[PDB]
Amino acid sequence: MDIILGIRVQDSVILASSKAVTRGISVLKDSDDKTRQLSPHTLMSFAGEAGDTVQFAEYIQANIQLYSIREDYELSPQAVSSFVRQELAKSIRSRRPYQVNVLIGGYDKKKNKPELYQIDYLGTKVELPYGAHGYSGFYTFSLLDHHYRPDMTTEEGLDLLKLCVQELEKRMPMDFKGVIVKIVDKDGIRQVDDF
Amino acid sequence: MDIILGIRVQDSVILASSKAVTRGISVLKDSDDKTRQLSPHTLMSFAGEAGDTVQFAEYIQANIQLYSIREDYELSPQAVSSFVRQELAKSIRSRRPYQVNVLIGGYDKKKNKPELYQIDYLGTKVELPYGAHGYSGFYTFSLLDHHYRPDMTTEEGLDLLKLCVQELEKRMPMDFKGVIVKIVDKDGIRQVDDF
Amino acid sequence: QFNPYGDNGGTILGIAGEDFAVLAGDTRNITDYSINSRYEPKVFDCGDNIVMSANGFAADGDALVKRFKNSVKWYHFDHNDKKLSINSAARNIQHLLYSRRFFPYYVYNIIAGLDEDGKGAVYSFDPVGSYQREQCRAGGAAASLIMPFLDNQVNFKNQYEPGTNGKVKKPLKYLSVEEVIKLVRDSFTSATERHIQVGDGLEILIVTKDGVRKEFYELKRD
Amino acid sequence: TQQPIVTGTSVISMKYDNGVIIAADNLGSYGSLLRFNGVERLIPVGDNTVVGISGDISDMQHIERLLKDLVTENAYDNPLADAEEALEPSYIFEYLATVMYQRRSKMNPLWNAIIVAGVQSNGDQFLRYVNLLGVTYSSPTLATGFGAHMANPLLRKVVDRESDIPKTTVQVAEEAIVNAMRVLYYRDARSSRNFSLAIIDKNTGLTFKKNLQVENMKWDFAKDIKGYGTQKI
Amino acid sequence: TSIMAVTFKDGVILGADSRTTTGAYIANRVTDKLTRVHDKIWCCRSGSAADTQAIADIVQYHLELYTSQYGTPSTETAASVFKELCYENKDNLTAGIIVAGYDDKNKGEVYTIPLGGSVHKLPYAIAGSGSTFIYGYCDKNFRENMSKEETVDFIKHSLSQAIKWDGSSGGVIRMVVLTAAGVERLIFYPDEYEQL
Amino acid sequence: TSIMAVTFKDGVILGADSRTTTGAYIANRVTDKLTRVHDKIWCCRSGSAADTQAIADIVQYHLELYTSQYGTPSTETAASVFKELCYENKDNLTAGIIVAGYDDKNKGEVYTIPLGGSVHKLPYAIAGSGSTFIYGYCDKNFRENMSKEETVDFIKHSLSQAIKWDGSSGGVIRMVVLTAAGVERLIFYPDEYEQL
Amino acid sequence: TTIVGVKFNNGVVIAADTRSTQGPIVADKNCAKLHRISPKIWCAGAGTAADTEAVTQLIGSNIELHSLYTSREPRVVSALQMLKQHLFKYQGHIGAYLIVAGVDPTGSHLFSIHAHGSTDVGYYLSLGSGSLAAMAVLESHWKQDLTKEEAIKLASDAIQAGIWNDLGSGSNVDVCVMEIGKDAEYLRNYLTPNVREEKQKSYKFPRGTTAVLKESIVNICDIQEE
Amino acid sequence: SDPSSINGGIVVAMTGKDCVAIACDLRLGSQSLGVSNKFEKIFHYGHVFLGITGLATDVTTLNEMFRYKTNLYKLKEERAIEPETFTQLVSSSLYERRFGPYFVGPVVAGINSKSGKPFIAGFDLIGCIDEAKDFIVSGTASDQLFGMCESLYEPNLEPEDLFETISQALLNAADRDALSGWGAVVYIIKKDEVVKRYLKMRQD
Amino acid sequence: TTTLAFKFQHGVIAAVDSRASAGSYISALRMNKVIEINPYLLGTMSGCAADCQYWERLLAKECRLYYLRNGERISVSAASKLLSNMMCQYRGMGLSMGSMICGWDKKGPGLYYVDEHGTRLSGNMFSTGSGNTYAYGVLDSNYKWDLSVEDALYLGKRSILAAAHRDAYSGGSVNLYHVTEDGWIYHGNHDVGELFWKVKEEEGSFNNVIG
Ligand SMILES: *[C@@]([C])([C][O])[C@](*)(=O)[C]([C]C1=[C][C]=[C][C]=[C]1)[N]C(=O)[C]([C]C1=[C][N]C2=C1[C]=[C][C]=[C]2)[N]C(=O)[C]([C])[N]C(=O)C1=C([C])C2=C([C]1)[C]=[C][C]=[C]2
Ligand SMILES: [Mg+2]
Ligand SMILES: [Mg+2]
Ligand SMILES: [Mg+2]
Ligand SMILES: [Mg+2]
Ligand SMILES: [Mg+2]
Ligand SMILES: [Mg+2]
Repeated sequence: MDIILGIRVQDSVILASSKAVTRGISVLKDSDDKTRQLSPHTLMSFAGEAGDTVQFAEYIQANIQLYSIREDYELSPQAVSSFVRQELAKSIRSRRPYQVNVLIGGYDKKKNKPELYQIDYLGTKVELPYGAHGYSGFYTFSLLDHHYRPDMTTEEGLDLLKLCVQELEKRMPMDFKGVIVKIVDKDGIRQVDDF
Repeated sequence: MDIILGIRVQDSVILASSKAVTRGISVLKDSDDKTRQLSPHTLMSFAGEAGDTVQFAEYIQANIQLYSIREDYELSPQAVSSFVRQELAKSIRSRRPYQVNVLIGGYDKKKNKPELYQIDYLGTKVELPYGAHGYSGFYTFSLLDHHYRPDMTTEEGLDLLKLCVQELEKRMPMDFKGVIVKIVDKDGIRQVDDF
Repeated sequence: QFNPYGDNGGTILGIAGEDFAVLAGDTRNITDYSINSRYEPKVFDCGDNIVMSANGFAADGDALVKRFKNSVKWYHFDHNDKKLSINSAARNIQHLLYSRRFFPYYVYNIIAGLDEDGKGAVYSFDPVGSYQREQCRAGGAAASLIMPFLDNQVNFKNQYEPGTNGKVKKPLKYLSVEEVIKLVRDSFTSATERHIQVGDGLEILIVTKDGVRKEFYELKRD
Repeated sequence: TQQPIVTGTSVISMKYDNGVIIAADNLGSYGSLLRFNGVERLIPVGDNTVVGISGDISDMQHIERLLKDLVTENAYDNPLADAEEALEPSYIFEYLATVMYQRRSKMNPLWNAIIVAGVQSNGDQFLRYVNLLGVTYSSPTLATGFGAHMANPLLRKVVDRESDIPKTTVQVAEEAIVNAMRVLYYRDARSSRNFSLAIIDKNTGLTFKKNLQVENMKWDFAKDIKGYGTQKI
Repeated sequence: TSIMAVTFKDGVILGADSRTTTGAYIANRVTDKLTRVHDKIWCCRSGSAADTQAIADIVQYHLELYTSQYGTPSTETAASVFKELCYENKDNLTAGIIVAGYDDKNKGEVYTIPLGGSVHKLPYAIAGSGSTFIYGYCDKNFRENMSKEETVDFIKHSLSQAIKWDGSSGGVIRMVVLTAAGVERLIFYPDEYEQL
Repeated sequence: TSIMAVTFKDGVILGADSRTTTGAYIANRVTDKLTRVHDKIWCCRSGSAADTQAIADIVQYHLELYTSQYGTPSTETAASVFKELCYENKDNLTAGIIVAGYDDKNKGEVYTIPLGGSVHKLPYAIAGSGSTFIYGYCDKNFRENMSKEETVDFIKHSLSQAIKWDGSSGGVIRMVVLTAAGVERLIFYPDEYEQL
Repeated sequence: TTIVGVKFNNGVVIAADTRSTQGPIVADKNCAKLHRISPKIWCAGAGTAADTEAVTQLIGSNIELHSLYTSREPRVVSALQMLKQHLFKYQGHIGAYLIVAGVDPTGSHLFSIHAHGSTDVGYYLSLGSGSLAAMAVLESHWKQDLTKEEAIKLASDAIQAGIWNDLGSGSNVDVCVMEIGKDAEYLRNYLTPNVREEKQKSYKFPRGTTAVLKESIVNICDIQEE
Repeated sequence: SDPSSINGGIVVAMTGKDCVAIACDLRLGSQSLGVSNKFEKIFHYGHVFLGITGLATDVTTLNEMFRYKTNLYKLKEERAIEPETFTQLVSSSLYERRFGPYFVGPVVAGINSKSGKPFIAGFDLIGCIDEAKDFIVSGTASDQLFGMCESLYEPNLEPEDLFETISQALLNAADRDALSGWGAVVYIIKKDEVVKRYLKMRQD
Repeated sequence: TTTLAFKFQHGVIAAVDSRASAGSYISALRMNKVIEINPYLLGTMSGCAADCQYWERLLAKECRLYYLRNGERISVSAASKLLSNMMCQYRGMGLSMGSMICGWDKKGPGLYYVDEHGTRLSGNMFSTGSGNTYAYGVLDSNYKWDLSVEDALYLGKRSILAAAHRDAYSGGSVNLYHVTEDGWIYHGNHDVGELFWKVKEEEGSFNNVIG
């Protein structure tokens, strides 16, 4: 798929992901949710080759849910991100690699800190205050470099995110049909229904 | 460029053309007018390879304007369309062909009839009640096949055209930044400033 | 299939002083892993107090120099023995290079001399004609080895004044000809060590108001 | 653009105190086939220059004719054609170098590597190389093809730099050239035993030796070599 | 490469040049291309040196093991082992081998095994890049039941011409004589064979 | 194709096979490859039949025009015209020609002009796909100043072997004798030369 | 790279240059190309440097275990046979071109080995980009019944030819002499004809020249008591 | 496309008098795009330091692998691994992937705890060791680093002098490479103290 | 490269970087990517350096000849068209040249984008080069027609800085130009290294970067 954005503010992580799905020359869907809840306080968005994205995300989701049940304990966002990276690094040297890029937004309940991890299909992991995949960063990182502070509120984070989407909608040739925005904080994961 | 539409109603021809211009991954302009007035009652819209489109259109414009001055007489839309076709048919077997597709909308003052001609870069001419180039027809022709009547008013023609653009905006992956609409009738050529 | 291009190795270096300029180059000529000559001059006195070197594909380099020398000759004929200024020579060379935009002279060209105010001048070119005046430039095989060293030792880049801790830069004091020649010899000695196409000999041409002077220094022959 | 068909291999040369020496074998190869065994690849121009050519033989024969025509043309309206205004090695070389670079610039090269050896009017030694790309260089020793890889190392042990030239006699230089030709016969699969050698001296003039053979070859040690590792018989 | 094997009255003689090339460079000018797989069964190798050495080593191993179990193998049996290797691995091999041996029962025999892995029993065989130039000479000058001295002269003259025209061939001429008397190695230097 | 030209005491003889192939199909089994460009200057053609026919026709035209102006041309002159065509159009030609002629002054001469357009004057020459197989035989059996009957036997035996090994060669053996006496055509059929 | 092997009266000598390159760049100016398979069996490699090391250490390891198993000193033909069969199996993908030389109870031996698995025998050999320059010297000066001192001279002269005339070769000359009935003597940097001349200037900077943002102590010690 | 130049980065190591230094830039990119300015390329296993350049996924993967192997080494041997030994371990581990290699340019740096001898080493992606006395370089500006190190370096430098030399070699090499920069770190290593300094450099 | 240019109330701002590349190697730290065609005409450069210098200096020759023949300065519209016509002659021959023609004429301030395809576009704002996307981000969110000369100069400066930071093939320094009806005014060379730290502190931006 096309565009996935992420931003870590004071007390939460916000993920924005496009709604479009295209086969051939036709947009089949304009309300697609490119994300899976890995655990109550960990959300993963994804983008890449058709089919591989969902299969990979659901496979990761199943593994983390299995861990949660086995230990009766939620893995830290850092631990989940490392698990995901290893699976992608394992995948890149396989017969047919999974062509999937992900952002992992999580709230660490132990440290009381939001955390955003960017991982590409090669298994390249980086912790960031804000991140993107593909061409999304080319348009948005200049705005984020300018406006971002680490003490921003969730509301200020959403306003800066709106500015990023507006810039994408102006300068990108592709119509990605808006974004679904989700917030990850101490209370869990919720969707912003009006954006 | 991307999308150019045309429809011939009772007493006029309406041409709709996208406003977007893209280089690389950036939309450089969202207000581009992909058309040239060939004569007071003849309008030509165009779409194709970068640069070639405008060069070809202006070259045609100059030739028709030269004819108008020489004879003190406006060529019929049919005559202009045949001239344009020959230039494209001449071009396709050149060392470097001009990769340009055009619609020619004109009002014949002699016959008191609107006329729409569709010509592709090979020099393939057809007179039509409604037409398009590239992928535009794949989305719009089903609507036009259904709703089109030959006795339609200009206002009904615009409403049917709005429906075509709405369908394009829904099902096309590319953002073409809306359209500039122009009407060609007995009184000449005018632009619909609100669309 | 016939390949009209080749690589004869070598490296060249131009530095502009306050009232002088130097153009240096090694004297080694090579193809692949063989040595053609240990002494094959690469930097030339072209007349009018201008020195030039076209480094890369020697056949194209010799042709360009030969053409420019000819251009200087005809400039005297056509304009009453007027002296060709360094800026005028640079512009002339741009047009010689761009004449072959679709079959390029495969060379990195550098010229050196004095400007019309008597100050040291170095001009640098790309294979198709883009040029600009510069203070310091290394060209050729070991250009990427030498240029950073010159940024550091000629333009005092990343160098600050002790005690201030990055608040105040090192001031840009000019260099003498003796100090410049040291940087040139050290640049080529370092390049000879780490680059296989560089060695054998070093020839330096120094340009002052008094004229063009030569200095030769041996390099490692391995 | 073409490909070479019938080819000549290495041409080797060196400077000595009073002149230059140049040598080349008499073979014309047709790929791996040693087709022609009487081919002269050293071509004298006057009594002061010898042009040694390797590469395509048909292009060599063409160049041979250009030089023959150059001599004819220089004599036209020239009373000093056998004296002050005779052809110099430097004139002959620059002409060829001009032709070679022009032909490569038309993407229709003369598929050759040429060494022009001679002695100038002032007694100075001339030795310069030019090839199908128009690339030119000069050195105390010069060699084409395989000679560049095997002969130059041997000849550079005699004349390693410019200052060794006056210390090198004609007997030493000829001996070094002849040894180098033997080494090439041992190790170059497109070489022949038969070769030609030319000496251009500022005192004794041009000496052109034909039908020379590689001699004093070492083969006896082959009898002892058995198998490719473990075989004893 | 220029290799040949010739039967005669008292047995068989293998002959070969000694040149190994890497393009136009002569990597080895004193190569021994006459290789022993058994006491009186030898082979001449042509093609990839890696492949032919690997094969002849495996064959030598098989015939050593054969001998331990079943006694002295025939020349036909040796050729069959070569064939089985060259045929079954034809996609990954470039080997042209001539097999030659002496029995007291069958006397001197010659088998040739070209690229595909086919086997051909012959009175004499030639192979290698230089063989092309002597097909006419060898066909005109070969006779059955020649003497040892006649056969040596035949091989010497033949390989002399192959060396003369083929650039990939040269050096010394090596020969191996296989008779009831034993195994005789011969060598002939350029100054001898060039003047023929 | 198998072609050759041989000088001898009284002049020169050209020889050739008669096979023309299109792949493995024999398009013509009685081809005449010995072509006349002047009364006593003939050539043997190898390579593209279209190219060699076009060339020999142009050469014949040049020598006819030469003769009208300057008298009988030399064999060297004829070879120079062939060369000039083969060399200057080497990118668009595939022609291997042997030129042979008789003068009273120069007697029998043979020139060969391979692919590149080089010229080589020789006592005898061989060319064509079948020549490879007789380099050794021809080198061993050629002598200078042979008789007519000796030279005919030499060519017959040589081409017999070339035909025997080369599939692209075959049919009849054609020969043209060039002497002061005139021009004699010869032909030798399979039943004659196969049993040699 | 330039490598040579030369046989003499009572043994064999090998030698090599000391330049290693990555393209036209010199990575190491004093590389050690003379490797040990066993105490009296030394090899030297050209081509892919990692392959020449790996294959040398592997066969050397197996040779040592073989020597222990058989209670005998290792033979050069064993190293040769093990190498070529290993290389042949990988069909030239292991880019190891070696000259192998040594002494054993059978005598003195000198072999060359190519990446595809072919081996050669000789009294004098050369490998690498400078092999032609070295072989020209060997073909000019080699003779039968060389002495130890003549062979070392011939070997190092052959390496020098490569050093001076081949751009892929340079710096110093390493030698190893393997004589019968003696310990092998490894002569590292036997010749040193390419010492860098003194620089015209010292580029030692004033302390404080480089701008710094943060300093911190790095804890390399383990977790402490109390 | 070239895996060794997608992410960019450089590492350099130098020996001094009873000390070693190792330094790296902090950039991580996707070709032209700069992604992170905090991607440190130097890791340590006890007192042995390892810098890795090349493909970032393999850099991360190898660090985790050598952490794994050195932790087991220490449990079994009951001592920390030494630089000479670790160097062989790196070489072994890389060559076991001879026909499917990690696209990396590792650099080892450290002081032998017993002999006190400074040690550095470099490798190619396939395991060939370069045990140099003076300096080792790796990365997209390796050519630039060779030129700087060869001219600026002199033997037996003191820790605080060696710091200036290695910092200037890195900084000026990085400023002539598009794919290197965005910050830098230098480790100064002595037998029983290690200092880490973040350099101030241009952020373009 | 990164270049930008935009029209506003008090004329047109033009800002460019100064880097040049040859693969990953930074071949030049300080290249002038603006050509002073005449006192009221500027030209930005992006793409092949040789093509940019040759053709824009050839444009200046042709624009100068226009003045001599007509006794009047050429318009920005006409100048941009001459350049686009040059590009159309070498159509498909492999030229690489992206340029903005900035100036002030009788119609007021003028800005045209021209590329190697012969494209010619009129507009209020443009940005070309490998880092144009980063520059557009800052421009689009901060641009107004009602900008003061001081604020407009800063915007173009800050927009190049954004690109220089993120784009690996953009940086070195910033060259500023302001075009008025009395002609263009050069507003200096600004090193990005120094400018970055200055902007970081004063603006509070680039919080993620440590300094
Ligand atoms: C960005 C830096 C890179 O995209 C920008 O586009 C610059 C524009 C520029 C304009 C005018 C003057 C200088 C730069 N472009 C380049 O630097 C181009 C980019 C490029 C490289 N190859 C290529 C490009 C563009 C289109 C097709 C192909 N780089 C160059 O032109 C390279 C070839 N030039 C140099 O590296 C050198 C220059 C310039 C120069 C050199 C080397 C030496 C001496 C003087 C000048
Ligand atoms: Mg990533
Ligand atoms: Mg050197
Ligand atoms: Mg085997
Ligand atoms: Mg031979
Ligand atoms: Mg940088
Ligand atoms: Mg940058």
